[PDB]
Amino acid sequence: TVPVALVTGAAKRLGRSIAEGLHAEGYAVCLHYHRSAAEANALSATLNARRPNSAITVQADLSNVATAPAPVTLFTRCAELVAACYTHWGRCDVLVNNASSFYPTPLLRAMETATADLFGSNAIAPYFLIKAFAHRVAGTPAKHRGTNYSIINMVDAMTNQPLLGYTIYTMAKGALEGLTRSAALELAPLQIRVNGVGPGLSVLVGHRSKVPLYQRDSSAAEVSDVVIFLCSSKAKYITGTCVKVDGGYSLTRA
Amino acid sequence: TVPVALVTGAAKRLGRSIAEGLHAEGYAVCLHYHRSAAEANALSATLNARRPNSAITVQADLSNVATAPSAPVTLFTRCAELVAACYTHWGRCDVLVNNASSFYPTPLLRREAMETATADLFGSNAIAPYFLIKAFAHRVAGTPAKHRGTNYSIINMVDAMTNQPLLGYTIYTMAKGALEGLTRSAALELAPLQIRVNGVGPGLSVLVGHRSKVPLYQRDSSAAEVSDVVIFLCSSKAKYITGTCVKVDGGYSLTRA
Amino acid sequence: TVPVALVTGAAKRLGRSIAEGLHAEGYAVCLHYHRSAAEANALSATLNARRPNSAITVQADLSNVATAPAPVTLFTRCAELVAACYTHWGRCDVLVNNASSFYPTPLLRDREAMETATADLFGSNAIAPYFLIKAFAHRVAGTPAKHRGTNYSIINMVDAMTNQPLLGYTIYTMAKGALEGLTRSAALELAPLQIRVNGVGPGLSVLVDDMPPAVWEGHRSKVPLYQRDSSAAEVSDVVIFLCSSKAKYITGTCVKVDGGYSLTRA
Amino acid sequence: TVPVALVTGAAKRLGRSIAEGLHAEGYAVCLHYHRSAAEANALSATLNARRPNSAITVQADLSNVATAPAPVTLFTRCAELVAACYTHWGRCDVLVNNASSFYPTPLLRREAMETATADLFGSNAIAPYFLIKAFAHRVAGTPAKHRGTNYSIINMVDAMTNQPLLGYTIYTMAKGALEGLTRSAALELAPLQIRVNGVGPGLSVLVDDMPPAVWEGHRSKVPLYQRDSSAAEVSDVVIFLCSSKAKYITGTCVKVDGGYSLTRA
Ligand SMILES: NC(=O)C1=CN([C@@H]2O[C@H](COP(=O)(O)OP(=O)(O)OC[C@H]3O[C@@H](n4cnc5c(N)ncnc54)[C@H](OP(=O)(O)O)[C@@H]3O)[C@@H](O)[C@H]2O)C=CC1
Ligand SMILES: NC(=O)C1=CN([C@@H]2O[C@H](COP(=O)(O)OP(=O)(O)OC[C@H]3O[C@@H](n4cnc5c(N)ncnc54)[C@H](OP(=O)(O)O)[C@@H]3O)[C@@H](O)[C@H]2O)C=CC1
Ligand SMILES: NC(=O)C1=CN([C@@H]2O[C@H](COP(=O)(O)OP(=O)(O)OC[C@H]3O[C@@H](n4cnc5c(N)ncnc54)[C@H](OP(=O)(O)O)[C@@H]3O)[C@@H](O)[C@H]2O)C=CC1
Ligand SMILES: NC(=O)C1=CN([C@@H]2O[C@H](COP(=O)(O)OP(=O)(O)OC[C@H]3O[C@@H](n4cnc5c(N)ncnc54)[C@H](OP(=O)(O)O)[C@@H]3O)[C@@H](O)[C@H]2O)C=CC1
Ligand SMILES: O=C1C[C@H](c2ccc(O)c(O)c2)Oc2ccc(O)cc21
Ligand SMILES: O=C1C[C@H](c2ccc(O)c(O)c2)Oc2ccc(O)cc21
Ligand SMILES: O=C1C[C@H](c2ccc(O)c(O)c2)Oc2ccc(O)cc21
Ligand SMILES: O=C1C[C@H](c2ccc(O)c(O)c2)Oc2ccc(O)cc21
Repeated sequence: TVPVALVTGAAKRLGRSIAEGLHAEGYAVCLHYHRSAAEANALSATLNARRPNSAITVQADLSNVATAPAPVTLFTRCAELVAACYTHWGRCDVLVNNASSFYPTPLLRAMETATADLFGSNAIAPYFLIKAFAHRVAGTPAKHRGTNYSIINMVDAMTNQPLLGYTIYTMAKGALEGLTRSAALELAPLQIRVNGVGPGLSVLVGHRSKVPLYQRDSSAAEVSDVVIFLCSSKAKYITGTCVKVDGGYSLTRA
Repeated sequence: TVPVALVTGAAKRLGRSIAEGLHAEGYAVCLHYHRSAAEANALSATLNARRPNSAITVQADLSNVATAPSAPVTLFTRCAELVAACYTHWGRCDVLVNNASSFYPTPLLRREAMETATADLFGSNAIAPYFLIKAFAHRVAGTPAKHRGTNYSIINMVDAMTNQPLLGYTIYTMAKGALEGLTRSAALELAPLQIRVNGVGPGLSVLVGHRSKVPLYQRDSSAAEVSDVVIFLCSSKAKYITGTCVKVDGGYSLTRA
Repeated sequence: TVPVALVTGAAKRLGRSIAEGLHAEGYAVCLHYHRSAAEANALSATLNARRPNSAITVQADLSNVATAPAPVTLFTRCAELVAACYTHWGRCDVLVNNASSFYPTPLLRDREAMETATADLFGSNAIAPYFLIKAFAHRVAGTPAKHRGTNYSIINMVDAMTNQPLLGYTIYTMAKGALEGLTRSAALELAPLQIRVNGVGPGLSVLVDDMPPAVWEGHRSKVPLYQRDSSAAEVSDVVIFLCSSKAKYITGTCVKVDGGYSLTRA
Repeated sequence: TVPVALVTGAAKRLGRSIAEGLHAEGYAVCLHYHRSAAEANALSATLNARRPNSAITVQADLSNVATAPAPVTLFTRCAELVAACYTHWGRCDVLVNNASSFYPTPLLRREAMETATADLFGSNAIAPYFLIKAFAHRVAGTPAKHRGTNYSIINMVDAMTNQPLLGYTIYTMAKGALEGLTRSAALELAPLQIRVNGVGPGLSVLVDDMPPAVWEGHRSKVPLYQRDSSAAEVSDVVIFLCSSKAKYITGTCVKVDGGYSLTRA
């Protein structure tokens, strides 16, 4: 029988690679997107042409704001993301919190949008998603649960060496790290594993020559393959961990 | 000549110990409070009686919500206003201690309650500290270099034990994680203005069971056992220290179940 | 043509499981052992049965002491372990530093004990891996570039729980700390040769039941995920993954395999 | 009556400043040295002039080798360093493991080999272990009514060893070991109220023997102050962790690095 993965920010780049890698392992994939509707749908078309009934796409803004229909809260929109898996395939085995906004929030020379957007997508939405994922599992009768529940948070290998001017983003990745550890401890009784993967420089649009390994940013596969392994039954003893995929970049000093 | 400290959640417990310790070094202290008006004002009375015009108190809800006034007033404005209060009253703000921290369960395993918890926990512990630091920094940057103080220090109160999370406290644990990130990012970016940014993480302090589990002394800390560390990190002897965290937990993070 | 793995302490438990997992991927394996000669030979028969000439065994004390021949240093014993791979199969692609001694060295209450403990605990957990990495790297550097393999990888078996020290095990915990510094230092310095160096740190894995059963049950019950120790495979599969081409951007890291044990507090 | 501090590598640089700082708080100081006899002796002269019988000097090689006789072990040499405090003043309250060897051991290219491992691992990790063990033994053997009331051990570790200096593998491993000792000793020695902490400099009193451009180069990399630290900028932190105000702190490391560890290449 066929497991289901929910992948946020799945339309392009690492999220796409993650969805493709999970698809190749036999997963049906729910492809979340925000603005990249055409890329999400083209992705879904490729994958459904490969195996019918193996991809859907769902839209949501994961910023921490109310949207239009009572206003719709982020919590609700997160619970509905997970509900789309259960509605279409009756299960949700893997969650990958990949979607992320990333832009400067300088301390030294509006703010309310940056805060909602950078914290929502990077931290608050992952928490609501993990909470909805777990409620669904706890509400499944023990005999009917899957046997390999796995949540991956995409964190950042370099946030201990902060990028100058990216405070809110760096704070939100730090919160997402605390989510990995607290969610791994609390959800262990349900056998839901929760882990982090931290890219260094991946698929850049010249820090890249500073990467000790190969002196380049990584490909998308070089990160997504790690995510796929941590979701595999071979990784069943791994929880509350964080795997850097950074080519040694976090080893460098100015 | 007299430096000024702003201490959030200053009315009781570690915040009061911190404001007392800074006061003892000669600081004037702005005592921020939320609901503890009576406790804050009693503290300010004591300090003012000891040294006239050495304490004020200022009220603010550091939850990430709008509050009642034109338009409603955002967290950002209330945070700027706290820093402004020190500049208004005393012409300076040398030290900021981000101590205010709302703490209660947010279980993942079983909502008006969760919008509230998110705003309150993610606010007091992480978002308000960010806007406070930004307002602190704006001020210094806007002060002519010749008139700047010589010892700017920001202290974030974090948690020695959040790498070993307390079961059921996810949002609070996330918010302390964000606050650790703020310490390292602000330390790097504010270094050109010589503004130092460090963390102090208590383990168990002034508990109101696990106390027996602390390797050193088998008890929680007193308030001064934490606040003395804060005061050291704000002293000129600590001027090469930035971007770092000091645990004050009597070895509790060393323990495994 | 067939890649080669050296696995120290490979006779039993996790080192055996590592050697088997690498053999299953198609590596030829040099199984190092110290006193478990019968177990190493047994395992070597099994692998050589699945696939002829794909396992050998080599004996070495990896304690930081000179042995009987002029006297033989630890360094020389480590260079010879790596040489054995090259002599027999013309290459060494993978090194797994797994061999480890582990016993109490209390700070609080014969100096023979104290002496030999330091040499044995540091040698096997830290100094031999240093020399082994040095020898592995000198060989790769000494290979004409055209003839180099395309996936060199060193795994160092660390401990997920050494930041929460086991009471009474100071020297062991210090040695594991040196071994984490070796991972980071060797990763940085060997990056130009495309040699990845990563850590795997098992928490409670194949716990020997050699005390009252309440103590074995009590230990296991503390692990958040499954309330048990791991199987050997649950660790060795991570080792295998990190040596595979799909891990080729991963270096200088440490993967904990601990069921969330390091998330706990007393 | 007067508390006693044992400082290793006390003769120059940070160890000298730690010794002076502790002395300035009223400590008697046992000044350990290996080659810098003239410096150690001058320091003891200064401290003894300031306060009679407040300093002594003791010489020991802290490399993990046996020395000139039956050979003397690094273990015995460390117990005797502790015993000198007890023989002269009857106590030892503070131990600062400051002595340190630091030089390349490249992975990529005879008695230079074996001597490097012994010297780098000895000074930075194994001698700190035997010193802590001796220090602990002496406290456990003291009747509780005669115990000091503020025992503190400080290990000098390195803020930057997680971003390893290229070519310095043995050194970086030795400091990793010493961080392990901080955490395991703090756990084990907590029942005797002996606190065990680390202080990690980044770039402190950077030595002058390179071209000025290269010296200014290194310094300019530190976010805070674009300079290396003074010796007192590190030693003040050491002294604060030894003070009774720090009595709830154990098993922790304090970085004194001007934010150098927050950088990336
Ligand atoms: N690539 C790199 O070098 C690094 C990546 N990372 C982390 O790895 C993960 C993936 O990286 P990468 O593939 O580069 O990610 P991208 O920066 O390409 O962003 C991923 C997706 O996030 C979605 N997203 C952004 N904001 C929101 C929002 N408010 N609501 C909903 N979705 C949103 C976007 O979806 P849409 O396009 O549909 O609008 C976007 O495609 C991220 O979590 C990132 O933080 C960390 C360090 C370095
Ligand atoms: N005590 C301990 O053992 C531990 C403490 N810590 C940290 O140390 C610091 C001090 O601890 P402790 O003294 O026990 O702190 P408290 O738990 O007593 O909290 C301090 C003050 O924070 C203020 N506060 C709470 N919510 C808000 C809000 N929404 N807006 C404004 N202010 C608010 C309250 O002010 P008022 O009373 O005026 O409403 C409260 O008095 C905190 O940052 C805490 O997280 C970390 C781990 C353990
Ligand atoms: N199992 C666990 O719970 C944990 C394991 N680890 C680490 O994982 C690795 C594997 O664990 P595990 O399988 O339990 O290991 P073991 O304790 O079973 O020991 C591994 C092997 O190391 C070899 N060894 C010991 N001392 C020496 C020496 N002086 N010279 C050469 N070889 C030596 C022994 O070989 P021989 O039998 O041939 O003498 C032994 O079989 C080790 O590095 C360990 O420290 C870390 C934390 C927990
Ligand atoms: N300065 C810096 O920027 C940094 C310093 N540190 C750490 O801080 C501490 C103090 O630093 P610093 O003042 O620079 O230290 P030094 O490099 O100046 O060394 C201090 C003393 O160690 C002694 N020593 C060296 N080898 C041996 C040995 N085999 N046995 C006995 N003693 C020995 C020497 O004593 P003698 O002269 O008497 O021979 C030397 O003066 C050290 O632990 C260092 O590792 C860490 C990172 C950066
Ligand atoms: O593509 C990037 C590079 C960008 C980056 C660029 C340069 C760096 O040195 C560095 O650490 C990170 O990091 C990201 C963080 C979030 C995200 O969604 C995308 C990226
Ligand atoms: O008083 C406490 C104890 C409480 C606590 C209690 C028990 C623990 O094991 C632990 O880690 C933490 O932590 C706090 C966190 C924030 C705060 O504002 C107050 C406290
Ligand atoms: O087999 C074990 C379990 C043992 C162990 C692991 C975790 C514990 O809490 C504990 O009490 C004991 O740790 C080891 C360390 C090194 C080693 O080579 C083997 C082991
Ligand atoms: O003097 C130094 C500076 C030196 C140093 C520190 C930071 C650097 O970037 C660098 O290149 C060199 O580190 C040391 C380590 C041990 C020691 O005993 C002394 C020193």
